[PDB]
Amino acid sequence: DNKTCFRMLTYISDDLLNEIPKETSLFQGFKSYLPIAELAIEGVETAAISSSYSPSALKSFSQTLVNSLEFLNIQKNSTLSEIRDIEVEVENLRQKKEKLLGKIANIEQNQLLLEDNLKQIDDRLDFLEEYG
Amino acid sequence: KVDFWPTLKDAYEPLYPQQLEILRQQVVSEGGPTATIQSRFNYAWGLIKSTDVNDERLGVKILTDIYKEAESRRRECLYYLTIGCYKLGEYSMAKRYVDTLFEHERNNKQVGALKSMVEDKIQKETL
Repeated sequence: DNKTCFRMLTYISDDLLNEIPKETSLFQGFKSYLPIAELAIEGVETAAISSSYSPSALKSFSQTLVNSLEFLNIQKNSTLSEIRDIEVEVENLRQKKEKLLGKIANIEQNQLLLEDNLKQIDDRLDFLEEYG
Repeated sequence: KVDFWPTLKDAYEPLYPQQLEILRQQVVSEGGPTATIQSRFNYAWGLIKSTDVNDERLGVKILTDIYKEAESRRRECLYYLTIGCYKLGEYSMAKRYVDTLFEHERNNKQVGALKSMVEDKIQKETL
């Protein structure tokens, strides 16, 4: 059952039926990211003795830069994705707004009928009280 | 030179607890429930990637939250959820998900590999 409680939280149904129809992947994001997370020994890398003279470690440093440069680009559009995700939320939500605002008009006039339709029977009440 | 889609074997080797923690610390700082989809996932992944049942369970939970929140990312998520459920051994759920993923990108080699591999475990525990 403890195995059934957890089946219950993480259940999801109508959603599955509405999954929206280069793309940098969530996973790719995770990959480029863990190396750069191991900067933890020391997203800005090192820069000081950039001026000294090996041909080869100079390049192995160039690597660190370029695989950090790929990570920032990866991190950049993942953020940039998140932007569109909440950009669509603004749209779906904004139209959910006026649909609902349409319903005020729906019942703003439909209340307008009853208030008028009341009026006539407020009115013929005066008229019948032109008599006992 | 690593893919769009993580191999199922990939999902089986964990992280060094240091590394898992790093991912958390990072989600902590972005702000648990307000953290970026990416960093939240990337922690979930690590969780599913772990071999503790409870870690994994969060991993799925994390992922199902992501799925709820980012329509764009939904297509992808079914795949991680499918891994997640399989790893966790809620196999049917994994068939459920992977079957969904299967329609959208049917021809994907891994979507296939995963569907197929989910199914065996389905029949073989029907023995």
